[PDB]
Amino acid sequence: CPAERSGHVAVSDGRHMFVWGGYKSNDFYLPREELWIYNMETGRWKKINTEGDVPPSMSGSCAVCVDRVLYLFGGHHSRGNTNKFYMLDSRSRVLQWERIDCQGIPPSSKDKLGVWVYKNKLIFFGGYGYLPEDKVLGTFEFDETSFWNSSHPRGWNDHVHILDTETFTWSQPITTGKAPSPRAAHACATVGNRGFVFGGRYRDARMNDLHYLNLDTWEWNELIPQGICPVGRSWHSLTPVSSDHLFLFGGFTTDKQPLSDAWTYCISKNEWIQFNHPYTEKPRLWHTACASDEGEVIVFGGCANNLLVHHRAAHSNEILIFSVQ
Amino acid sequence: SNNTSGS
Repeated sequence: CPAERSGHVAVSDGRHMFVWGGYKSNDFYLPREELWIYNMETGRWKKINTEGDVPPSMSGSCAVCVDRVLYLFGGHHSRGNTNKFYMLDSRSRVLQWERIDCQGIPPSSKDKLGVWVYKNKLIFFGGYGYLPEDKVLGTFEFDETSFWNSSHPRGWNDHVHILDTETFTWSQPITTGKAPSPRAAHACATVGNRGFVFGGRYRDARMNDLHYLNLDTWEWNELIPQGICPVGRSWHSLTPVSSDHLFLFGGFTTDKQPLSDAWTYCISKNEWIQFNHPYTEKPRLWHTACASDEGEVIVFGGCANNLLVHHRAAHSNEILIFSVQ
Repeated sequence: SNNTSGS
């Protein structure tokens, strides 16, 4: 079984779930060369060692699986944040990582962000990291705590960047509407041409807001569901489960309460529906969640308590299976 | 640690 961890990545093609990186206590990053594969249909794990341009071991990286080609951006290693971009073709032989020297201006070095996949584009939003090298489209807000306990200050951004896989070129779309505030540890989910984003941390709050960016027109929209909404949080997962539902699980509140609540956001109804499940005693923060082809949401890793208290952090290696559809 | 900041 894979070692416990938080801040790893997990991506899938609906049947196989690829898990990489992250860190644990007793702190250290998990081995960079390992790639763990969970077969969603059988519940078994397989460890494969990779070669090539292996990325440094990181937490907070942002990854996707498109046609069984994995792509990884950003993260935080022993020497801080990065804006490097890697590809790992998993289709067919020893897997080889490829660090892509992209054209255009990359996003600033950062972690704890989100991404939407839409046709040939990978669209990245937000995150936490260094001051961008130059003034680009969007806003950056420093985290005042980063100036006293560090040699290099950091902050949040609301930046939207496209990595076009036709040419491996970075760009920023000109957006209309009001973008969500700069944030990190938010969660992104895509359904068709709508790139949803929920929650996240900004300044002294872990937020409860929900927006979508139209990935064809580049117009931002704020969603105002009526009635009861989930509590504000960061470090939660948001996973599309059908053409009309997003599944929300776990996270951490503004007042540092670990969460075990689950909800479905019904897009057509613009309404949140609380989801009953057998894991109320299993809150998770910084876990990952992948949808299977069987309607399930497979949650892995993450921490059961306040991982900000590193010596008491309860990092997990459990798989929690939510039967959503 | 530096890895958990900003969350």
